Amino acid sequence: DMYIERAGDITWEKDAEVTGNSPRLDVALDESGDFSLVE
Amino acid sequence: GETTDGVYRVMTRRLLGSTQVGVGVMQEGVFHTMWHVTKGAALRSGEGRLDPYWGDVKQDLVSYCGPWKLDAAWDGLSEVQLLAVPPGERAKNIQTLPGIFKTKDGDIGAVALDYPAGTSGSPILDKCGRVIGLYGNGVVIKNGSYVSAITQGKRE
Ligand SMILES: CS(=O)(=O)c1cccc2cccnc12
Ligand SMILES: CS(=O)(=O)c1cccc2cccnc12
Repeated sequence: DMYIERAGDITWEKDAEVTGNSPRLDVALDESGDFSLVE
Repeated sequence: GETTDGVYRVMTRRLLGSTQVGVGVMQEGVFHTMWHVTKGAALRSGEGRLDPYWGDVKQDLVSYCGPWKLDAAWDGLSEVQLLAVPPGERAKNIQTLPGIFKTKDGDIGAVALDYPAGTSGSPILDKCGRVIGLYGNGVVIKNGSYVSAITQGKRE
């Protein structure tokens, strides 16, 4: 049995931690909604 | 039930203790999450009930109480923020410049950020605070790290 609990407002925060790269990848999406890498 | 707009944790008591299986967005009276989080099961909100209204396994999305409301899109140039809601941890905004998933059907934004599986359904926002998609459906690249699509539905 599932239930929801509020966790916060949806707002942009100035001076949030900036991280993560921006990879450009070739991908395939199957009928089950699963992504895979194409080579 | 709590109808207030905002980000919510999706919990289950079926397994050991109370486990967080995902996250979702409440907006305009509709709850938005990823299909792999709830599989479309009914949701409890206090004394109230949330029933699925629309869902699609291929897009990996589901909406409750009404049709999908989120229609903002990544502009393809600007940085965004993942409003990550990890299990047992406080909501935290993380800024990043999305990459790209290139498919035979067009290109989709992607966020290279690694969080526990129970963070799936956390919203990705633009500078105006608009939800441009949900985090949690992606791939594991050549070194073991996770890259998520910025998954957005369609507002009918
Ligand atoms: C209730 S519905 O027909 O809109 C629906 C759609 C897709 C997936 C679902 C999974 C469970 C329950 N219902 C689901
Ligand atoms: C391989 S996995 O799908 O369990 C997974 C791994 C790392 C990070 C994830 C973030 C969201 C959802 N799932 C994630």
